[PDB]
Amino acid sequence: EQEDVLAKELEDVNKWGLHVFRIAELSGNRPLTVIMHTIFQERDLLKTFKIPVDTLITYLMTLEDHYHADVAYHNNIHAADVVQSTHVLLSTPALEAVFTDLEILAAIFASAIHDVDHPGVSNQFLINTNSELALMYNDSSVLENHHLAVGFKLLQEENCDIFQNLTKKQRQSLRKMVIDIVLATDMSKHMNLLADLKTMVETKKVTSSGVLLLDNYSDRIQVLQNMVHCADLSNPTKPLQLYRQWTDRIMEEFFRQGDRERERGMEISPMCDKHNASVEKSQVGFIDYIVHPLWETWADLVHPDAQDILDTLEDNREWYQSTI
Amino acid sequence: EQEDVLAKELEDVNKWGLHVFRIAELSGNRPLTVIMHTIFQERDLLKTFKIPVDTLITYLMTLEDHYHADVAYHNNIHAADVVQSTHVLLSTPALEAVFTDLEILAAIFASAIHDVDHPGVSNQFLINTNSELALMYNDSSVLENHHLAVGFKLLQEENCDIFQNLTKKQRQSLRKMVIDIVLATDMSKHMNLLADLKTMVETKKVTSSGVLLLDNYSDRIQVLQNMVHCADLSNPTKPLQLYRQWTDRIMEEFFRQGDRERERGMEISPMCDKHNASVEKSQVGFIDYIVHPLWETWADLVHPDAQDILDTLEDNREWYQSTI
Ligand SMILES: CCOc1cc(/C=C2/C(=O)Oc3cc(O)ccc32)ccc1OC
Ligand SMILES: CCOc1cc(/C=C2\C(=O)Oc3cc(O)ccc32)ccc1OC
Ligand SMILES: [Mg+2]
Ligand SMILES: [Mg+2]
Ligand SMILES: [Zn+2]
Ligand SMILES: [Zn+2]
Repeated sequence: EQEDVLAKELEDVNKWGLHVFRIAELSGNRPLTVIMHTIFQERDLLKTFKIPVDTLITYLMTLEDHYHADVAYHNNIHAADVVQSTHVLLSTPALEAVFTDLEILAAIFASAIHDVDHPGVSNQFLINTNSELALMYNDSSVLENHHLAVGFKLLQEENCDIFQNLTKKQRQSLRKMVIDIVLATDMSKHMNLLADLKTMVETKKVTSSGVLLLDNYSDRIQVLQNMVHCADLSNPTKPLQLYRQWTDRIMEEFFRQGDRERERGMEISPMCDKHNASVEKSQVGFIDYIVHPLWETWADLVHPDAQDILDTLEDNREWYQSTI
Repeated sequence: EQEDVLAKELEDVNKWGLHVFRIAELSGNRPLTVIMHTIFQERDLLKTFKIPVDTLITYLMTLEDHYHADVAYHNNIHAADVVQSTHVLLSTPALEAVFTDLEILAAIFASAIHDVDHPGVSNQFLINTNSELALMYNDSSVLENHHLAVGFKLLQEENCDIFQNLTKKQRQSLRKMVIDIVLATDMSKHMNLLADLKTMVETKKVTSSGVLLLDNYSDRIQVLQNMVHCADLSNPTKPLQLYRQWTDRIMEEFFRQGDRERERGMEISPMCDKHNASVEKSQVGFIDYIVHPLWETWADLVHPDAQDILDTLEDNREWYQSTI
């Protein structure tokens, strides 16, 4: 029974290193729909926010349909992966729960739409090719603004408004939080985001029970920004067999961008030249300069709830280094 | 001939208080085209940037077409007025030889497109009514992002690329400057923009020729941002018979938005209720809390160049107050 094996894999929905590619395979290329549906049922969110299950499934299906099947990395599997990853980091003891049912709905919904309709090329490529997207969004977080616009737009399709029974004030607060979160997935925001995460760790305050003490929205949205950002950058922290599949996919997507750049005689973007790549050195550099500094700071913030995640990252870094 | 009178009126293009409304009538409702053309000729700009005169006229007419002839204030007359005001502010003695031809071109071009395709309603209205515009731009500088997208997009129409002979670095630099400037016209940026301008005035450096010293992009763009912002908020600084017609038009536009709001059961925005608005009191508050703090700070930046403009503003403030 297909549906039995799928049901069994989804029993790991609360675990880092959730088996996501087989869930993709077993669900008929519907990992975003089935993982979101599971997390919503797991979190009682359909009953809390009076979401008709058919409206939930209708939207998730349409949303998943607007992820490109022919994009190697930024597709529905990556969205499902970021959703489930955010789902875990929300339930860390040092934060669980400290985010209301609305900001939890925000981080999850934002994770689900955060790359929707991704064309498989970078903001810089879109800027350099005088794309309609870069023309629309004035070269600023072009992809991320588009992801938001599509993710919200699809709510207006027939029987897709999963927020229909939220109050108008809940809809507004949720909308702002989702926008704030998704716009923060733009990698050009990473350094300022991490600096602000570091500042917060230095002035950190917690319960004796352990729960982190955040008072104002400015700090709570910033933890949710860095959380989804961490989930977006969580591939090198997953078990190696998952990590290596993500590396294959992102390198395939980079390489095809470099193919489009070479056809047009454009400068080939970093890591995008399949005739001049070092996949392994790139992963080590990626970990050393982006992923580990971010996850070391996040681990401090939720100390010690992220130790196993951080441990896996450092094991994977050591392994990739050893392939050089 | 009607063109003899138009040409005579266009001899005032370097003067504060040019009668832009007469020029609007005398030009067959083409104040933006004729004023931009006059200014480009006055500043040597078609020669400096190899702009074909037919390309300039064609783009200007297409750009002017995309201002709404049905909107009382945010129409082509306002665009021409802001162009011409920015043109005058660029020529202030404290700024001679400061800005490059490309920066001057960026500021004037930004002024020309800065409100194109304005629907006559506020950002908050577009947000609150779930407009397609607010959906596209995620509730952030909705109008101002749209003005930019339309203004740049129209350069791609037939024989409309007035920048066709700029170098690649010139267009890239101009595009970024235009974006930075138009985004700064969003009133939600005003307080931070003004706070930055205050700081610049307090720490101001001049050259040995008494001219403002602008060391870097951040300071140069911020002066151009506030300059165009001042031109955008320059109505109360104009001779009273010009100011008063601007007040008639903005109140008309506000009231027509308030009608749309009062229909939908929405809370009518401040100053949009024709059955409960004080035109005179709103002008005094507008000057006291927005326009005068801005123009007094701009006057300090270029002191004493702008004393007559500041004097007129204070006289007009006096006059509106006297009618209460
Ligand atoms: C070596 C890169 O590896 C990955 C990058 C990414 C993503 C990136 C992206 O979208 O934009 C970047 C810009 C950068 O400077 C660095 C990384 C990224 C994901 C998985 C990877 O490996 C599994
Ligand atoms: C009492 C207000 O009077 C005026 C306002 C305005 C302008 C603006 C306004 O009310 O909101 C804005 C938001 C923006 O982003 C840019 C400009 C404006 C112009 C003339 C007036 O009177 C002659
Ligand atoms: Mg993304
Ligand atoms: Mg405007
Ligand atoms: Zn992503
Ligand atoms: Zn304006």
